[PDB]
Amino acid sequence: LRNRLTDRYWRVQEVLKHAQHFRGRKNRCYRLAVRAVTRAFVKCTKARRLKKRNLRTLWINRITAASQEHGLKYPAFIVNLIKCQVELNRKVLVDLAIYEPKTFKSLAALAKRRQQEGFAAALGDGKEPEGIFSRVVQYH
Amino acid sequence: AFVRLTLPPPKVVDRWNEKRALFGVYDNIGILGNFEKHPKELIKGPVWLRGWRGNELQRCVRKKKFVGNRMFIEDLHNLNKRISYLYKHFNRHGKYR
Amino acid sequence: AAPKNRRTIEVNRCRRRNPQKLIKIKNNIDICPECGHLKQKHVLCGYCYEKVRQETTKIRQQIGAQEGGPFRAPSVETMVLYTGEKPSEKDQGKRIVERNIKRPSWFT
Amino acid sequence: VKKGFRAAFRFQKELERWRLLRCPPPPVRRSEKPNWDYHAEVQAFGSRLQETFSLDLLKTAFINSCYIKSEEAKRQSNLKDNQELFEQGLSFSHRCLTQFLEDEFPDLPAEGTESLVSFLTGEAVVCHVARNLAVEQLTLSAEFPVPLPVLRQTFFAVIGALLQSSGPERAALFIRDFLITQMTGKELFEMWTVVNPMGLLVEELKKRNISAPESRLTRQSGSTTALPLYFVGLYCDRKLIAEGPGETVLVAEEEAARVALRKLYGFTENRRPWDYSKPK
Amino acid sequence: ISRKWEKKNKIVYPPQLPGEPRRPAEIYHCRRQIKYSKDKMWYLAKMIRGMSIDQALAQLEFNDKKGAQIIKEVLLEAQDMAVRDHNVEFRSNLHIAESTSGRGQCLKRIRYHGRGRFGIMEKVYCHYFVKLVEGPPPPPEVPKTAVDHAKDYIQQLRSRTIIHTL
RNA sequence: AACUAAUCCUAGCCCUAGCCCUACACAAAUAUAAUUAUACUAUUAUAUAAAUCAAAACAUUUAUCCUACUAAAAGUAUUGGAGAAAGAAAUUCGUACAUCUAGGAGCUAUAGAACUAGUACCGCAAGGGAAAGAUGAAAGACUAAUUAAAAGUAAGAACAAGCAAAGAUUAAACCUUGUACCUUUUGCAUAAUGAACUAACUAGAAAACUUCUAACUAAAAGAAUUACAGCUAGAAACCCCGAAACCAAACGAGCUACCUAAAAACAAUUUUAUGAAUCAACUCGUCUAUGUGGCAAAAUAGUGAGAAGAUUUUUAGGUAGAGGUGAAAAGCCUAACGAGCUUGGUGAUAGCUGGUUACCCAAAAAAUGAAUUUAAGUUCAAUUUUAAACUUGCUAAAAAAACAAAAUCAAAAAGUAAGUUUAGAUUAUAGCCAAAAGAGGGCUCUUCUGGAACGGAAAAAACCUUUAAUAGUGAAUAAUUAACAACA
RNA sequence: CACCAACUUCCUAAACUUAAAUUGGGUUAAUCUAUAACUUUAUAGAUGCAACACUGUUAGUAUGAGUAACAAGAAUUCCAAUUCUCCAGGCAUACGCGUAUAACAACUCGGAUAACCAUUGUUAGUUAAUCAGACUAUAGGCAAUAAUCACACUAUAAAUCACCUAUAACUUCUCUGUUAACCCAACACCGGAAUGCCUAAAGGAAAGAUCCAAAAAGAUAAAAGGAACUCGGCAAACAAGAACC
RNA sequence: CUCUUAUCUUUAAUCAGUGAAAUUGACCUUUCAGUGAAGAGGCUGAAAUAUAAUAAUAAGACGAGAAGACCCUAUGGAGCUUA
Ligand SMILES: [Mg+2]
Ligand SMILES: [Mg+2]
Ligand SMILES: [Mg+2]
Ligand SMILES: [Mg+2]
Ligand SMILES: [Mg+2]
Ligand SMILES: [Mg+2]
Ligand SMILES: [Mg+2]
Ligand SMILES: [Mg+2]
Ligand SMILES: [Mg+2]
Ligand SMILES: [Mg+2]
Ligand SMILES: [Mg+2]
Ligand SMILES: [Mg+2]
Ligand SMILES: [Mg+2]
Ligand SMILES: [Mg+2]
Ligand SMILES: [Mg+2]
Ligand SMILES: [Mg+2]
Ligand SMILES: [Mg+2]
Ligand SMILES: [Mg+2]
Ligand SMILES: [Mg+2]
Ligand SMILES: [Mg+2]
Ligand SMILES: [Mg+2]
Ligand SMILES: [Mg+2]
Ligand SMILES: [Mg+2]
Ligand SMILES: [Mg+2]
Ligand SMILES: [Mg+2]
Ligand SMILES: [Mg+2]
Ligand SMILES: [Mg+2]
Ligand SMILES: [Mg+2]
Ligand SMILES: [Mg+2]
Ligand SMILES: [Mg+2]
Ligand SMILES: [Mg+2]
Ligand SMILES: [Mg+2]
Ligand SMILES: [Mg+2]
Ligand SMILES: [Mg+2]
Ligand SMILES: [Mg+2]
Ligand SMILES: [Mg+2]
Ligand SMILES: [Mg+2]
Ligand SMILES: [Mg+2]
Ligand SMILES: [Mg+2]
Ligand SMILES: [Mg+2]
Ligand SMILES: [Mg+2]
Ligand SMILES: [Mg+2]
Ligand SMILES: [Mg+2]
Ligand SMILES: [Mg+2]
Ligand SMILES: [Mg+2]
Ligand SMILES: [Mg+2]
Ligand SMILES: [Mg+2]
Ligand SMILES: [Mg+2]
Ligand SMILES: [Mg+2]
Ligand SMILES: [Mg+2]
Ligand SMILES: [Mg+2]
Ligand SMILES: [Mg+2]
Ligand SMILES: [Mg+2]
Ligand SMILES: [Mg+2]
Ligand SMILES: [Mg+2]
Ligand SMILES: [Mg+2]
Ligand SMILES: [Mg+2]
Ligand SMILES: [Mg+2]
Ligand SMILES: [Mg+2]
Ligand SMILES: [Mg+2]
Ligand SMILES: [Mg+2]
Ligand SMILES: [Zn+2]
Repeated sequence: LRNRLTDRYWRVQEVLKHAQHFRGRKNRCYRLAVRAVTRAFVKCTKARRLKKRNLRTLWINRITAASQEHGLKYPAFIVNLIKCQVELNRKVLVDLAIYEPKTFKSLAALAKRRQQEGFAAALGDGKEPEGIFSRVVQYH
Repeated sequence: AFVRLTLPPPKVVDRWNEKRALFGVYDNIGILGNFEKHPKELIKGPVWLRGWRGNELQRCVRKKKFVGNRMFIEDLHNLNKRISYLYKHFNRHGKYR
Repeated sequence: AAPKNRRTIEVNRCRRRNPQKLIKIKNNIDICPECGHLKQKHVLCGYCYEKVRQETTKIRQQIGAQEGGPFRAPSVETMVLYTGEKPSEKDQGKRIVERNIKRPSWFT
Repeated sequence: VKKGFRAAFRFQKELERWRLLRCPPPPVRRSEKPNWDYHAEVQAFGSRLQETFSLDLLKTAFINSCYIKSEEAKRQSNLKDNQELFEQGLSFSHRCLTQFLEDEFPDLPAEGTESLVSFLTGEAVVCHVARNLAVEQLTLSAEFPVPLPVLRQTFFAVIGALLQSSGPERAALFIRDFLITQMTGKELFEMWTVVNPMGLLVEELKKRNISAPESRLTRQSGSTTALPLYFVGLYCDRKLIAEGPGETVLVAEEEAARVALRKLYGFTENRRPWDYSKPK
Repeated sequence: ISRKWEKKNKIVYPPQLPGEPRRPAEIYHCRRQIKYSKDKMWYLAKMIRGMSIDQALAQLEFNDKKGAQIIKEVLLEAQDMAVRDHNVEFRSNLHIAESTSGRGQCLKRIRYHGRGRFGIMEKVYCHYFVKLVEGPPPPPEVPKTAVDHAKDYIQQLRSRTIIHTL
């Protein structure tokens, strides 16, 4: 036995420290703990991407609740704000509804009015003056 | 795994004992001595591998030539069996032909 | 049929620590007035019973000596007397057993 | 038995870790531990805060009376206390803090502006602030960890030393930065304790010659269940002044009183943020 | 093998100051090698947990298991040393804080079967541990009342926060 | 707050150097059934080693085994189913450490000898053959301590829901997402092998040619060798476990088969005058149930056959594996005989099964053609690949041919970065599904194209959307099982 | 008349582009040696240089599971004691075994549990001229006629040293076996084991305590019917008989 | 057998003592329809659902141990017979 590995104690502890919060023999038996830890790491990596998608669904759900209190569907509210050159994202809109109820109501009226202007422009045909809020500022 | 619960006793090495101090002296006996002696003649070891090197099969066959006739019965039986095993490995087995 | 899997320590703890398998506590333990040793209400005291049986052996040992052999059962009643006591008239013609020691206080 | 001492050396370190967790060591003051020079540490204290101090004054502040007693007892087997600086430093802070509060909240009652000053000069705030500025490390005393009354005293002595060296204007900035900051996010009544809020409200309304409020039930939900919500609004002259939520009518009504008071004294949540912009 | 239970009796605290509650006494005792299974001894050790010395000795005297007699003798020696060596005033003023069983060193033998086969037999042994603490037994458990249950439920509802938002 | 455990250093060993040996151990006993004081009754190795194995079979043949100084001549002359392989001499060279009674980039209790011991134990015998120990200067100081430390348990059973975790969260569980691991299969598994858990042990080895780094250079090398820039030195490489067999020499007939010698048993009843009859003792084992790790590695409970004979039984001796014995069942020869057992040849051989231990970066297959006692394997082409030299490649491609009435061919241009030659090297040589065109009539072949999601079609290897892979509580989009009963 | 939806693409910071035998390259865990360093490090030279997997080898500990299975006749005045209830191969010799023999003391290991020892330790034991074994004077000469109650009687398989002639010696008891609940079968195994006497005068104990479920095994009884059962009268029966191929 | 029944002994069950074996990737171990390799406790869609023991049945876990048999291959063997 000329040369023998003298570090096996610390190589074992690297795996087992990640398994202390498991239940069963998975938290103390190396041949079992090693299989469980790698499955956990794979799940951890795939859940970094899925987290971002989940939060967007939460934002859209809460926005629909806030708009419907004022009689608006989600597609109408979001689309018309864009046509008014408002570039607030969904994450910040949720903050206003929860924490700034009066400001959110003001935005609700603005989106509704722009929708009405579009309806009038559609039904009326020919050359007619454009809506007050339907004027687009230009950049160069 | 289980590890020592105490430190082993210290090892103290004298780097200036006679063997260490004079290592290498007379390695140039030939060039500085008019070539009366070759440096290989300064080597101490088994009779059959002084100033010579080879693979395991070559070492086994060389040992038999030098001291084969002065060996014990059982030692010689094992040496002969080792030769035949090495012969079949080196001449019939391996990745490369 | 053989087990298809090992049973875990968690499942095993639930089988053998169930309240059905534990030792029940006893409510019928009391103290004996005469000796002060413990007993169950529906059972005789062991310490007090032990006294009586020891005396019974002594009497029977004496009865064996008098008879001297098997098949010697008398056809008349028996009675026991202790040192300092003499048969009464009613005791006439009844087997008498003699004990060296004095009459025990509990024995009447 | 394997050859080598390196694995044995490593394991001794882990045995050290295990022993510490099971038997935590008693606390020790940093002065005892290595890498300590008193003179250098004091100078860095001033420069850290971007303030200039006189070395002789600043050192006196840290010395405490209890420390002197211990040294003499050991001596048998000069110095100079910080008592003078403590009294001066505390006095200015009380006046300076009052001046800040009155300008910000003139309407708020006098008793109120005493509770807040008492709140911001108590052991809880002062001890918490003192430790994070290293005051505890530099203190000289006979007991460690330093008791809170001792720790509090040395803190104000330092402000006193700052006052002498650099004058009032500098110290006012010092109190604003480190003491006034501690009231961020704190609701009024969390720092001032008032029982029977309605009684106080009635007196305050009388002073401005306003009629006593009329309690009414603005909104209601789930009254008969075990989780009811109530909104009670105080109406004055048929005009709404405050509205409050609660579990029960009595609790909700009391809540409306606190809402009203806060508006009167101008300590509302949406009040103008404090101003640290001034460099002067 | 480890023998730490024995040494626990030799701890010495510094004298208590006048303004302090009186510290109760503690006694540790065990019997080491016993020809009995530890699984079986567990049921006996479990029963007397929390009881006073007199109540424990009463229940043991009327149990039919072989382990009951061995536990009783260990209990009697613990009581004797408590008064004699650990400055306990009254014998009756004691209760069982801890009682448990442990595995001992065992022996391996052969068990015969019917076709020239065999099996491995174990002759099993166990330990017994106890700790005696001076004072009346601590009061028993009281189940939560209906009012206590509800108060927890409101506390849970009050703890809620708005999740994943500013 | 601790049980079971764990920590340790020296007992010895291994390979060389040196040297022949003169060790042949009170009294008594022992070759007789050894260890029994005296006569019977004589005492004595062996003709040439074989086979496995290599020749991809096998039949001549197959290094060492089966020893005669180192270095060279030389793997040369010669021998050989002239093939696997085998292999000299003439002739040159050499006094060697030389008290080195000494040494170690050898092992430290699963290592090193099997060894504390050829003991305990197993076998009739030849023969096979283990395990383990740990205080201190002093025990004439009560046997020492040290360690959250393995699996296993205890302290302390459990609480709707699910490969047991991950994103999370004020909050352990509730909500959302998610078809265990290795090997093998067609790149596919809810297929099928393997794993109760812990600790230790347990599997790639050589220098002909090539590339890299130096010395000297028409010469290099410390004698024998190579040379039209060479030559010398260094570094760089090719696994483990597992048969049924075959041969040589011992050991076995206390079981069983048959034989030799000396001995023994057989009541009662009817017949007679006996391989007769009824039926015990005794010998055998028809049929059924129980038993099946059994009381038993072939039994128990009943029920059955013979029982003065070719009967049964005891003691001692004989025949031995190319053999013996056999009222022939290819039965029996010490529980496993179509040919005993043990040791050695022996690390037998295995184109077949299983396994083959740290990280990162980069590139990459097809699984077509040809020969083969070849199709469970191998060699050559073709592919891929690393390095080097230097110059045209890929897509496209007019007319004008050759064909018959889209494959060749490749001017000039344009979009674009590969291609040829030289040197070295393996692995691989069975695919699978979808969509076209045929040919033998749902399979079976041949030919062209595409594929191997983490999104979608309900789950979903092969259909559709998709240029690599990173952090973020940003944003715009892609594919996307559904579609809106009469007259006229 | 739109929205939602893949690291596809853009944005802040970065990056510089598509399963697998095989192939080309940069690092590194551990230990030893040279020279250094001094709470465990540096440059070089080395090697028995790294295991979640071979129905791998050795040791340890779980699961199945406190489960399957194992055992001592009754009362008393007490286990070499008395009496009672029931069962029915015992005593010697040969072969083999080798202290298991007896007393005391122990209560660890052994008996598959206790009591008690068959276990551990210490001390003791089996006595022969008759029972059993071993037991050296020499050389010659010579044999027709079984046994079975041996008479009758036949038969067929044809059948257990003595006595004489000569030579030599001319009083003797040492040596060895002797115990037992015992041997061959891995075991305190429902198995195997020769001969003589005898058949209870010798030798023994089927039930640890309690309860009276299912299923399973063994025994006995059964109305009316009597092979209708089943591959088959297998098994059982108040039957145990007859005939034919 | 129609057509089964009753009793006793052994087993069984409860208490006391001693105490094995094959087996075992991990398990927090449900039903129905669909998908699929005649195949799902674990996948898709629905539904059901406080926690643990003791005694029973044998549908499933392609249930466990099978030295259990049929088909094919190898320039693997052995016994027997010959022309
Ligand atoms: Mg998205
Ligand atoms: Mg459960
Ligand atoms: Mg076991
Ligand atoms: Mg061959
Ligand atoms: Mg020559
Ligand atoms: Mg060894
Ligand atoms: Mg060994
Ligand atoms: Mg542990
Ligand atoms: Mg869940
Ligand atoms: Mg198979
Ligand atoms: Mg398996
Ligand atoms: Mg390991
Ligand atoms: Mg014989
Ligand atoms: Mg015989
Ligand atoms: Mg007769
Ligand atoms: Mg026979
Ligand atoms: Mg007959
Ligand atoms: Mg007959
Ligand atoms: Mg006859
Ligand atoms: Mg025949
Ligand atoms: Mg035949
Ligand atoms: Mg045999
Ligand atoms: Mg091999
Ligand atoms: Mg092809
Ligand atoms: Mg051919
Ligand atoms: Mg092949
Ligand atoms: Mg061109
Ligand atoms: Mg991309
Ligand atoms: Mg790959
Ligand atoms: Mg290794
Ligand atoms: Mg293994
Ligand atoms: Mg167990
Ligand atoms: Mg069970
Ligand atoms: Mg049962
Ligand atoms: Mg049972
Ligand atoms: Mg009995
Ligand atoms: Mg005896
Ligand atoms: Mg005795
Ligand atoms: Mg004895
Ligand atoms: Mg005689
Ligand atoms: Mg004789
Ligand atoms: Mg005798
Ligand atoms: Mg047997
Ligand atoms: Mg048995
Ligand atoms: Mg008798
Ligand atoms: Mg019974
Ligand atoms: Mg009957
Ligand atoms: Mg009838
Ligand atoms: Mg019929
Ligand atoms: Mg029928
Ligand atoms: Mg019959
Ligand atoms: Mg029991
Ligand atoms: Mg469940
Ligand atoms: Mg189904
Ligand atoms: Mg499902
Ligand atoms: Mg079933
Ligand atoms: Mg069953
Ligand atoms: Mg199966
Ligand atoms: Mg072939
Ligand atoms: Mg062949
Ligand atoms: Mg052959
Ligand atoms: Zn009494």
